Amino acid sequence: AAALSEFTDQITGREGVLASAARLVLGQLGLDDPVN
Amino acid sequence: ALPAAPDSELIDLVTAELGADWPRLVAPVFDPKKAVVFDDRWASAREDLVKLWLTDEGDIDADWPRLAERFEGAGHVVATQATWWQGKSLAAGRQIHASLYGRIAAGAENPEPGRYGGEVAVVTGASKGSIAASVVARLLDGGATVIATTSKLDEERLAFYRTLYRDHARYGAALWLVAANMASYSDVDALVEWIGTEQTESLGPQSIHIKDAQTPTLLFPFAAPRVVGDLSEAGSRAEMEMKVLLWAVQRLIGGLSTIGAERDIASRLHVVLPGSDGAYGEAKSALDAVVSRWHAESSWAARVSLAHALIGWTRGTNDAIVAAVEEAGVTTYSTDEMAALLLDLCDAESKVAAARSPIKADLTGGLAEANLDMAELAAKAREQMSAAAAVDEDAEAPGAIAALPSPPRGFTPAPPPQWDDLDVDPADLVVIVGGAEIGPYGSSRTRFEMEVENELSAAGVLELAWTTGLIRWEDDPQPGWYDTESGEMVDESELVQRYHDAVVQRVGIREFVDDGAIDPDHASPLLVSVFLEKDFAFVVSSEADARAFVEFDPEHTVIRPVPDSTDWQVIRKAGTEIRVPRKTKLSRVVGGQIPTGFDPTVWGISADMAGSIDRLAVWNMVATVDAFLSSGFSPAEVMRYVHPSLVANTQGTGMGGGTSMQTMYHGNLLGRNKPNDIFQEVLPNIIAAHVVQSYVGSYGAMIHPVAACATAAVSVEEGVDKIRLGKAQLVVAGGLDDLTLEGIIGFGDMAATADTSMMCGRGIHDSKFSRPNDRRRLGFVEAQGGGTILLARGDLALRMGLPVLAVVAFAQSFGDGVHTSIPAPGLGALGAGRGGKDSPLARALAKLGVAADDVAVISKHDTSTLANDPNETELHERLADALGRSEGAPLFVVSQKSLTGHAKGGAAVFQMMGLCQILRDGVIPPNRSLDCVDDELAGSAHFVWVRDTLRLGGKFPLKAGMLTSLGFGHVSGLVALVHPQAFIASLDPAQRADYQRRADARLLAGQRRLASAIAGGAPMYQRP
Amino acid sequence: SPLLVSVFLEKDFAFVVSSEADARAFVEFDPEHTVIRPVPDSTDWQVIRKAGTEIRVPRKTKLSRVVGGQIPTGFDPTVWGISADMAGSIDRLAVWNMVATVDAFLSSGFSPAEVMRYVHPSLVANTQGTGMGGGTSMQTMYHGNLLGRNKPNDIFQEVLPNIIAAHVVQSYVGSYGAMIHPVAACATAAVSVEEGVDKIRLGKAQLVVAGGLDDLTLEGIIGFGDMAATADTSMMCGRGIHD
Amino acid sequence: ADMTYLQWLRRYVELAIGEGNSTADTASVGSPWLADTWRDRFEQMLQRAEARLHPQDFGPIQTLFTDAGLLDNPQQAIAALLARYPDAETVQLHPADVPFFVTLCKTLGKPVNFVPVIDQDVRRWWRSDSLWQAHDARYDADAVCI
Repeated sequence: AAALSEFTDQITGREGVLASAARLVLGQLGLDDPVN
Repeated sequence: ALPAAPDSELIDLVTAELGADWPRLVAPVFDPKKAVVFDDRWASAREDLVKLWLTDEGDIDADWPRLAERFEGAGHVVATQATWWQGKSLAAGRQIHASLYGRIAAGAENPEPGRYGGEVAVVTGASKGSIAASVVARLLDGGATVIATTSKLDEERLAFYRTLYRDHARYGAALWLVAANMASYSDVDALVEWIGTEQTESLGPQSIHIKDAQTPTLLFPFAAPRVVGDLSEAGSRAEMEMKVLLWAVQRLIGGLSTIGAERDIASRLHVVLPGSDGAYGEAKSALDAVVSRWHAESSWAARVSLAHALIGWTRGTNDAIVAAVEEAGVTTYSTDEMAALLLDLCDAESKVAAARSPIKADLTGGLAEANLDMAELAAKAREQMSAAAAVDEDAEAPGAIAALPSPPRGFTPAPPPQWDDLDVDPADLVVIVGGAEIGPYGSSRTRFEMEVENELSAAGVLELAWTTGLIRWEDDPQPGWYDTESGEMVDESELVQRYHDAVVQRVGIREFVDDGAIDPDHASPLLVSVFLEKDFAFVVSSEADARAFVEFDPEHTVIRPVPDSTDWQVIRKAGTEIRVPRKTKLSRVVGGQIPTGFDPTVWGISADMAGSIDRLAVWNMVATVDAFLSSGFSPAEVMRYVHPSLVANTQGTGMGGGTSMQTMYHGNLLGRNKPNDIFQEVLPNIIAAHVVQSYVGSYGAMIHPVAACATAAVSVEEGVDKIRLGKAQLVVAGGLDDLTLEGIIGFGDMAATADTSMMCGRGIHDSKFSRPNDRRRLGFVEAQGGGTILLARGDLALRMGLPVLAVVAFAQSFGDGVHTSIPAPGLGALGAGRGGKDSPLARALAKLGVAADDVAVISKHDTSTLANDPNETELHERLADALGRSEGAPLFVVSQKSLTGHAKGGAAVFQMMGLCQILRDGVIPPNRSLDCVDDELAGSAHFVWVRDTLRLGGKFPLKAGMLTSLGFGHVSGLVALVHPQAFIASLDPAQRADYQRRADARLLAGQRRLASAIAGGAPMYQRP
Repeated sequence: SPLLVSVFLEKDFAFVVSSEADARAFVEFDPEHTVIRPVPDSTDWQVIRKAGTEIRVPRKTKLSRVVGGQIPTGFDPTVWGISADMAGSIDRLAVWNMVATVDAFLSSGFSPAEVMRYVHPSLVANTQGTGMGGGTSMQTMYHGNLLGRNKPNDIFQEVLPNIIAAHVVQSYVGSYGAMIHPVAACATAAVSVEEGVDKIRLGKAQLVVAGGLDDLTLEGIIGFGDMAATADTSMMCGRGIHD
Repeated sequence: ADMTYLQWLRRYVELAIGEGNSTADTASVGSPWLADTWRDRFEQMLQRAEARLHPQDFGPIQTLFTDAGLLDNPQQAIAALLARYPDAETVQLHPADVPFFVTLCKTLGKPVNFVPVIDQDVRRWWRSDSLWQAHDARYDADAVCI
């Protein structure tokens, strides 16, 4: 009953979905830098 | 499925109406680029002049008229050479040869053309042992241009037609030859349009003229339908043979008569129809189609001279049939007399007779009347052949003991020439004391036997299998050689019969096989330029590495950190470009690589050393140890006899570690750790430096020259200079070069070499790519290899009993001078001829007791390009005239680059070794990559091109030979080697016997040590 | 510069407009490791390799602040009379050899024509042996081959070690004498000078143009620092020594 | 390894046949060999000499020594080999014939009368079948193992 495939698949699919949404909503991320 | 359906109906209706083999058997094969010319009669005439001397006088008077009239059409050069040979026969006392050569010279002067003069004949279906071949031979005897077609153009037919022309050519005969299909109308149309319209090949800068024009005044449609009885095609054969005879030859007649119609009226083409009781009936039926057309059409009356002969029976294409017919009463003929009685009807009288109406001549001597039937004689023929040829037995003798590879015995040089004792002392003599090469064929022994008889001996096969890794000696189950792939007892009785084919497929000029164990898609000129604006995926890396990556980036990107990967992410916007180098492949680049699977470690080289240093240094080590141990030598013995400072090393590598530099750059780009010392071991001199630091350890002068096409030659020159000045008395000269992917790519970009495209276009075999002095050469086949040759003065050689392979009479290099135009040729090697008899070359040769007429063999550079083959011939002609060469003296041309290719820096080593072995053995190797020499080379009055191995034993002693290496970039080189008998003649009579005995002992010991390390053990290159 | 990059990608491969033949050539070796999809708009084929494939992204570092003995910066050989096309075409080693030869002759109040007036052209030789031979030339040749930079098709003839002095003879002096161009990689010039005096002593010549040239390249400094047989700037600056 | 074929066969014959003075367990009368294996070894020696010296490498050639008195008398066998291969007295032994000779001296039968090589197995070679020499007068009592 090794079911890790479905969780890995959904994680990757929603990751791709959020990445696809990000690059036309002009939402810039990671603008911060470690300055400490 | 939409067009595949009507196409399927077409293919199966072709199968039903014609057959399933129609597309093959009707396919066209004509290609104008694959035509070959065989109009080189003068060179063959000179070679035959030499061969006439090479046979004893007992086989000359029996053929006095035939040999007398054979040299009836030839140049003034042939007459002068014949006079020279006649004078030499006077000197040697051969009146029969004297008369023969005098008559040959008289005949060559005759300038009227042959009776088959100025008529172009077309003969089809000319196969070996056929009537068409015999009529072609008779036409060539008459001196007529013959354009003969063939089913396929391969090596065997090439050789057959080459020998046919060279045997039967006379006057201005020229045998054109194409590969066309007589069962295809497209090929017939191409044939007529190319025998018509002129052919001028237009190369990039300039055009080359090949075919002026020709209106065929004679046609011999002798093409047999097919000799095939294994297809059961009778239903289709009955129509296809009718096609191939009747309609094929009729459209051929139309096409060949069309071209000369408007160009020259009253020029009426002539055709001979082969007419063979039932066969005679079919021949008459075929007659009264074309002759019926003749009487029908009034255009053919003024354009075709239809004529035909009722041929009888031939005894060739058996003896029982001839006996049966001769008992019957019909007189049969062979090919030659039937050809005579057939072409006798092509004179003025017979053509005039055929002018008003076709002539119907009967050439049957009794078979015209059906006294006996063909099946009647066939029954007797079959019932007798399955008595005669059916039986087959053997009479083997009782002994039947296998044969084994011969033990190493001493060499068998030709009887040495004779000249008087020389006033010179061995102190002022520079001799070649050793020398070995590593090239396309391996060592020098295998290369020379390849060059001489084209088949390796048992020792050569064993050595090449041993070196290439096919064989290995082990002694655990039973001492012997074990196959590396399966490991059995190899029987020395069948060593050649088992390994000869594998070795010859492993060796020679061949297609580039990748022995570097690297991918071939890492080095090629190609352009890729793409601009990407998408996501950049990355891998886990340190923050410092990410910062270094984004050091130059930040003005053109945005930096984002990823804590999970502990790095920074770079994302460049539009306008940035990513390098994705696509690598093409100039496929099928034939070269002169060393034998495939060459393992230098079996020569004693340690594996770590082979892996570490460049392979050029390893090859140099192998060549040095090979030369020393082949001459029964060792550096330690030299140090025993002379001080370590009097032995030098001038091994000048060609360009220096080409594979090493390319591999070092590939490692730098790919991260492949580049050996931290490989940059030291990539310099051109480091090869010779490692060789001296490993094997010899000389303290002498270290000068490694570079000329890029003559490094070995100019290094040898400087070596003889150092010996003459007294700075040394044992110089290890030589040079090596390598071929790399960059080298072949750039050399092909030059268009100065043999690019495989056009050479495959002209249907030239892969191994025959290097064709110097040939009509269809278009560049050199670059090779890799080289070697070392050992120089010493007569004092060391005589004091040490060392073998002398040759005596260096002259060594020098030259330039070409001020020439702003690069394509302008170079002629600066004539500086060795200022003053004539007072020139340095002539002065040295006379000091060694060798006259200008006494130089016999010229080992030309012969790169096999369009440019440097004629100009080198001109240079040698001018040198011969400057030296006062006697008018008409022959000069054997040895063109060794046709075998090993053009190893850039190592070319000279091969030439010197080949010349030394030629002088020792007395045989002249052939240029088997030669089909016909060019027309512009006919201006040379002394050269003799060799196509078959001339075995000059006690009949023609070669006393001297000259080397010429016209390097790349206005650099030249001239080396003259004299026979080793000069060294013996130099020293006093009370010493020659002892010296000769010691030298023979050294040579035998060296070669038997080679054999012992081949079989037993005690590896070469013992490094303490 | 020597660096290692090895990344395996399983993502989309963006492409550009190309012919179908070019796409097929790209996917000649690929198809066992990819799936081919056609794009009618771009008139090409798309190759998408699955996991296990690697893409070459060569990162280049910098051995920052390396010092050497370069010729004066901004050196313009065309001010000496060398034509601009010749300077651009042939290797800069050949141009430097031209400059050195003309400088020597003119500084000694010389000319090759005067020599030919006094002696035969066959008694003046040229034994100029270049050290390694056109290092910058081969470096630029390989960079152009990989980058597609269409290098002159004859640059492969003009990269050999002897071609520098050969072109110098064919341009300036035009000597018919012996052409021996040695290599020693640290004493090439002295070796050529020795062999030139040898030729003079034997009488094969009476005016020999000897000499030698060598070049420093990025590969040269990189490898020399690799063996640690040269002065690497790190420790020299660590000891507070001026450049 | 440093022997010519002629002196190779002469040494073998001298070591085995000697002067014909042996008087211990002779194979027959008129046959000088002390064992059939010895004469088989000698015949194989002669056949290898023929296969090596004669100027050919591919095909079988006619061998002499057709198992007659021209072989049972080894001296005239060597003479007949010499009379057709005059170089036998000059050309030395091929390096592959030394392992062949060593193996040929190791065939089953009466062991050889000598020690072919000097190596790790010196004593095994020397002391194999060394007790029969005390029963023939051709050997001296000092040189035989008693």
